Amino acid sequence: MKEKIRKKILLAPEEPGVYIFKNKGVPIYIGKAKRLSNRLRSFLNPQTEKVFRIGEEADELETIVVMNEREAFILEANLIKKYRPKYNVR
Ligand SMILES: [Mn+2]
Ligand SMILES: [Mn+2]
Ligand SMILES: [Mn+2]
Ligand SMILES: [Mn+2]
Ligand SMILES: [Mn+2]
Repeated sequence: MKEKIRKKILLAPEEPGVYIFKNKGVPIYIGKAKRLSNRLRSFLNPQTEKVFRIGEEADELETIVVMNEREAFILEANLIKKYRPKYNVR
């Protein structure tokens, strides 16, 4: 994993949000979290081959802090429909 992505993961807040891994400007995986810190730190010790691939292929990580868990649910669904990222199921 790129050093800049590891740093961004370790700085993420204990707040609800949506996250987007990208390569060359294109989303490759979109997810949501009750706490961005907890879900993003799980990418550091990969429990599945899919989690390993997402963290190695990415050259960028974007995070979006939201108002609450209801906003996280609908924003994540809308962005998956818009971008159809390679590692999200269809
Ligand atoms: Mn590494
Ligand atoms: Mn999801
Ligand atoms: Mn496996
Ligand atoms: Mn980055
Ligand atoms: Mn960007």
